[PDB]
Amino acid sequence: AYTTFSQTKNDQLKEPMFFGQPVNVARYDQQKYDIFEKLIEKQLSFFWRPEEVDVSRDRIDYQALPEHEKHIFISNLKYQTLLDSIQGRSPNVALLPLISIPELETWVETWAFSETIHSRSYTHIIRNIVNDPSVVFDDIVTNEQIQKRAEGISSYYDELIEMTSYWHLLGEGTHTVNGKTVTVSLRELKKKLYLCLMSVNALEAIRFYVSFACSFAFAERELMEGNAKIIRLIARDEALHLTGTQHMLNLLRSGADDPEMAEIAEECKQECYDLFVQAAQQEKDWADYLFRDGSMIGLNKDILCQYVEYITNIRMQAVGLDLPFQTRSNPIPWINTWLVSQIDSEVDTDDLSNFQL
Amino acid sequence: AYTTFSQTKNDQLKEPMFFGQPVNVARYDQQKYDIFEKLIEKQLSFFWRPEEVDVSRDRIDYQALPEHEKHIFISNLKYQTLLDSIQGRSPNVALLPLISIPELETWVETWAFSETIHSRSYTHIIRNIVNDPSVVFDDIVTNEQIQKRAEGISSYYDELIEMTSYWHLLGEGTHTVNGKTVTVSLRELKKKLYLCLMSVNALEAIRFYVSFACSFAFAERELMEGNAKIIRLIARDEALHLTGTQHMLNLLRSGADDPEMAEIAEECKQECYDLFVQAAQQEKDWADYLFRDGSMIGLNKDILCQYVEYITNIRMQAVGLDLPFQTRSNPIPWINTWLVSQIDSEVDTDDLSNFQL
Amino acid sequence: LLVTKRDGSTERINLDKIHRVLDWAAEGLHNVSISQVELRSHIQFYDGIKTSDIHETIIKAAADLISRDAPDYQYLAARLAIFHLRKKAYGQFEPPALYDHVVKMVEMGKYDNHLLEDYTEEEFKQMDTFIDHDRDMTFSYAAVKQLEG
Ligand SMILES: Nc1ncnc2c1ncn2[C@H]1C[C@H](O)[C@@H](COP(=O)(O)OP(=O)(O)O)O1
Ligand SMILES: [Mg+2]
Repeated sequence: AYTTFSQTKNDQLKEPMFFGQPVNVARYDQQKYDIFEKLIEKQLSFFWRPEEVDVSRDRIDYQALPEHEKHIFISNLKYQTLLDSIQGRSPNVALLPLISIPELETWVETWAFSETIHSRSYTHIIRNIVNDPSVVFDDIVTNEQIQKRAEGISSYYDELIEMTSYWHLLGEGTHTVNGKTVTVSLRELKKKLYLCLMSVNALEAIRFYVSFACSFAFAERELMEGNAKIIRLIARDEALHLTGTQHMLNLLRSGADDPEMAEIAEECKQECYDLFVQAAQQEKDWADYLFRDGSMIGLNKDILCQYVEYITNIRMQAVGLDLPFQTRSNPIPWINTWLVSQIDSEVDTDDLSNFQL
Repeated sequence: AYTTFSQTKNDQLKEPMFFGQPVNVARYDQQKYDIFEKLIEKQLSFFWRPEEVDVSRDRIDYQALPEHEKHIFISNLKYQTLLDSIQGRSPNVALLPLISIPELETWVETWAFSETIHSRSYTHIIRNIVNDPSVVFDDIVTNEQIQKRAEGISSYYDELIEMTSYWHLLGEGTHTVNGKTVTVSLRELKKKLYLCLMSVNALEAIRFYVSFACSFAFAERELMEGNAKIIRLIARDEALHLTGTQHMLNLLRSGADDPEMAEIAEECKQECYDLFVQAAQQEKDWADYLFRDGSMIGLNKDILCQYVEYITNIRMQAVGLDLPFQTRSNPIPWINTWLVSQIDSEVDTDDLSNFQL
Repeated sequence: LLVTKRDGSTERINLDKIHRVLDWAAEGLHNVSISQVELRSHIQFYDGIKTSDIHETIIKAAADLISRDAPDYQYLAARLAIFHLRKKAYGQFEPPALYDHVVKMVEMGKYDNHLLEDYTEEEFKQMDTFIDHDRDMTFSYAAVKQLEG
């Protein structure tokens, strides 16, 4: 059972990242994996508030857009709002009951908090470009193109929470709950965590960066420039986020943290590959929906789909999965701007006389 | 069962604070209770980092302290580290799976996040006054006077989490789990939530303010002033925190948010009273350990215990509980400084002739 | 909004006409970006903007993207400029017959009249078989600007 303050004195340096003894004392003078302590310090330094960005000029830019470009922008905004809505609560709900080292627990709470600032900034942008924010917000839950991916993304989160609850309440072993048999396998719990982290990695390192292209493509036309400043700040946080999930996945897969986990990583190597591939296809179909009424200067279905294939290869290789797409050059190189932020007169005739013409 | 993104499109303004539909879309253009949105904006504006505080003069001041005053300070520091270690994770773990309105969900994550900075600041202060911080941290778990107090606070947190898991996995009703009968009552879960918030209110509005007296009593003598600067920043956050738990408890107790909750509040009113009185009684016992080796100029066991009885009456009255201690004037009034922010020469003889002697 | 075509007529602005052209000029080339050219053009649309001015802007944009990291922009900007220069002289992309052209040019006083005195129509049509107008696709951008200039 989970305890908010475990009584046992454990060497936090020897605990694993997950499923070990719940953290008791939050200390930051030492780390088992210092990657997370560096991520905390960097995320704390990136602290920003949405109101400190001027977005009032974006209302004029938005109303001047063509009607199909209002669609492109406002759809990418609803999707962003949905993605960082899940990312607001889920890292705390799904990971905190499993973390067993202090530096990683605090990072997840810092990570989740920084997502709530993103959620607030989407509220800032929406209320400053459209007349009724309720129109944008109320459409996010019912919209088919988002809902399809929303329930798919939340499932890996929900299943990890559910299995975690059985693991705390009942413990490991075969149990019986109201005439039905329930088997609680820690190995299956470790498997559902790894698959969830992989899904989160694709969420933050592929899905959101596909969205970043749309937010910044307007900025390359000097349009929606208040939004772009906010999205640029988000991208700086979003780079830290995917690095966290990368180091978790790699520490698990390499067996450094848990010897059993390395085995589990190989059994999932096929599921994770199909997981990333499914995400890329979903974002491609999403691009087909964005430009269905027309394209814009610098961005169409093909350009965006090429970026999907480009960024996917990069992310999957970073977590040790085979590349699903062909090798490709960066189709939107301009996005990298936003994602990473007396003459010496003396003469010697004797020296010249040492010469035969 | 808990879902990180509930499928249902619900009017978040009409949901209750807790146990309603789990939040789906994080919007901040409207609130059911604007107290929490105001708490978010204020907590985000109070954002501070510990390293930006000068604590270098505190190493010399601390090592110059008498042995018994070293004891008072380092013991009050360890207790702070333990309390805000629980508060770092627990509001996220215990409340997030239950919140059903977005402004409260984000506040709880903002609330918990601000606690992680406190945990980091305690590591900052500790590592700047002692030679081996491992000595200070490892004692928190083994020390008898501290570990004992940990179990009292974490129980209300742990019990709420466990019952929350049953309510998500099984739902309300009588069940059988591995030969044992398990009855899951939502009324009992609402009862466990209210009792937990009462304990957190007593933690943040009484227990921590007892500690604040010790940190500032050293500062009134111009000692450990780097610590005091941090503690004053923490106390400014801690004022927002107890305000949050007060508003939650009062909205619940009045039946405004949940009519069923008003009934449950009265059944616990005796448990809550004994809960607060016990907390005040525990901090008195804690004061006995601080001054077991001697007192200091301006603070002893009696002075602090009077403040416990003083501050307890204020907080308990603020949540609709009967006062357990006698009415008393503030025994340390100096603590409030830290918690909140040619003759006119003319003569008229005719006017004088209008006079009878 | 309306653009002004080469032949004076006007039609609804359609960015797909621009994607088509740039996709064509970038085909086969390595490490070039359609999106880069369009965005670096900063092409300011106004009602009635000439379609010829539009093309000259994306030529300049693609020409300034020539770099060590992206050398193949020298051919993207060349293929765009050849396409522009084809329309400037003929009104279309396809060049006319060598004889029909020389006749019109000698008649305009832009060529030397000896061309018709020394070569017959049967000989001119035989040299039109020597011509490979696809060799215009082997120039670099600097080459095309020296031709135009
Ligand atoms: N309706 C439209 N809107 C915007 N650009 C257009 C357009 N039609 C053509 N273009 C672009 C495509 C070419 O790169 C450029 C001129 O090329 P062209 O084919 O010689 O001109 P046109 O089609 O006007 O005769 O203008
Ligand atoms: Mg044309």
